[PDB]
Amino acid sequence: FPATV
Amino acid sequence: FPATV
Amino acid sequence: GAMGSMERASLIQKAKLAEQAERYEDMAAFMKGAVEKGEELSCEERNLLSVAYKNVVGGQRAAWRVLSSIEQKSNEEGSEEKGPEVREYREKVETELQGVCDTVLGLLDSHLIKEAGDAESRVFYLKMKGDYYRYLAEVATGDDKKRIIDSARSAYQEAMDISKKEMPPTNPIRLGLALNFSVFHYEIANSPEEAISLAKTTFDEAMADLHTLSEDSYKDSTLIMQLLRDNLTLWT
Amino acid sequence: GAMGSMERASLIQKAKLAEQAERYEDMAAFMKGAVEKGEELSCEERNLLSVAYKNVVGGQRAAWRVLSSIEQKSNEEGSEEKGPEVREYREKVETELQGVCDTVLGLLDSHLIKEAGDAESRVFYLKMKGDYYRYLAEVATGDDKKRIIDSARSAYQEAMDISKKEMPPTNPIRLGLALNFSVFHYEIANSPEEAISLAKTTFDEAMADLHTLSEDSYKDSTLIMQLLRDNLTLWT
Ligand SMILES: Cc1cc(C(=N)N)sc1-c1ccccc1
Ligand SMILES: Cc1cc(C(=N)N)sc1-c1ccccc1
Ligand SMILES: [Mg+2]
Ligand SMILES: [Mg+2]
Ligand SMILES: [Mg+2]
Ligand SMILES: [Mg+2]
Ligand SMILES: [Mg+2]
Ligand SMILES: [Mg+2]
Repeated sequence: FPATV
Repeated sequence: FPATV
Repeated sequence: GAMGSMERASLIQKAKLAEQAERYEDMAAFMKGAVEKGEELSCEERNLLSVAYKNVVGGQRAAWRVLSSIEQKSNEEGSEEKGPEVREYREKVETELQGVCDTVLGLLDSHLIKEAGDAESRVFYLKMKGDYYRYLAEVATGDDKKRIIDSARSAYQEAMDISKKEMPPTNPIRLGLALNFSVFHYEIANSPEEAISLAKTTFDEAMADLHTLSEDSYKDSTLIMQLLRDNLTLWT
Repeated sequence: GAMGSMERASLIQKAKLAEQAERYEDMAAFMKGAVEKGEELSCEERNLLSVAYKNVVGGQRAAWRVLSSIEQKSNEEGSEEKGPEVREYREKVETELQGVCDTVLGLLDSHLIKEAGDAESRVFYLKMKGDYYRYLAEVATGDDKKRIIDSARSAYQEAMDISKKEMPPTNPIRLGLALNFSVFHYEIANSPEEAISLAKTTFDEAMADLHTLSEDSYKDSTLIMQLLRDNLTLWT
């Protein structure tokens, strides 16, 4: 999965 | 801590 | 509210203790109680709220993905029928996830967003609104799926518009908003080119503003810039 | 029982799904429902039950230790008073932990132990009884603390007596029982010499019986033997 914050 | 199972 | 009898300051203190103990469900319950006191949240308090629910929903999302994958494999050609249990249990986790998202969105709508006038608070809450609609969209399949996606988009867009007017391009809230909206474009809206363009423009505009920052602010901003670059590397 | 309407086989299947999704609270609820169907448990089912509750209570124990440490530091000389919140929250986690232990002990007493006649099942359940009384003892401070410790000891001792009569010294249930009873001696009963003697004798008697085993059984037994050696290294 791609990075999120 | 010591090991337990 | 089960937290109605506990002092606001005690709820905040216990949220911090719950974080140290990695008890994120408790931490989220304490912060929900704090929000329901009706006062605005400070920056630290907003971050306690977001950390708590991000960890709770992150665990639910990870579990939903495992179960969805098992369910999809149970539904392929040549698979042996295993009965309704996989679907039922995936649905159970999904309903609990939707409940958490509805709870967060309810806090934002009653009444965090409407009282948030400063950019740092309003952008933070609108980002959260976009994020929790995004988590709803990840599991959505029915008549309202397009409206769920559009609710995420609308919240992210309002946050973006404010952030571009009121915050420098290195502001970590603005950076994290862009990171997440870019992921929304890639994974939810089926707009990979928009996702890549947003990540690149965000990264480059932040790069050009790093010279204005202290060492500690530089560390905060470059951390998120590295996540933008990580996604760009995944996508190109 | 909220699981009363669900088929036993469906509860077992969902416990396995919950394990894959790392949803151990759900996994424990499903296995409690399965036990409450009233039938004896197979070896696989007993291990699903134990894995589920071990993970739940392990998280509670880790959180309790963090909070207890904070509480002890808040109570030292020169510390600034922070109010009742640390104690209250430690007590909340402690009460939830005690509730989980009481639930497991209740399942064992109604009626898993009394129906368990084969050594593999009876030793497994008595080990679990010792373990959950041990977890109660870790947090106990009141009039019943000595009785809690003695309940753990008594369950472990009965399990040991059966295991020595009915199982080879490499049997993994027997090994794990000895490992845990040795930890009981060291950490609960303030008997470090007994702990070390038990770990050493268990290890040496298993070593001498490894020659009888297949490759797969050898792997199972040597894994636990390494834990015995790890503890001996910690303690000597
Ligand atoms: C950003 C952040 C995260 C926090 C946490 N996980 N507890 S506290 C915090 C903060 C913010 C502003 C001023 C002081 C502390
Ligand atoms: C030991 C064990 C642990 C299991 C698990 N964590 N799911 S299943 C299992 C077993 C035991 C006996 C026969 C077949 C499977
Ligand atoms: Mg008050
Ligand atoms: Mg559904
Ligand atoms: Mg643009
Ligand atoms: Mg039936
Ligand atoms: Mg107590
Ligand atoms: Mg002896």
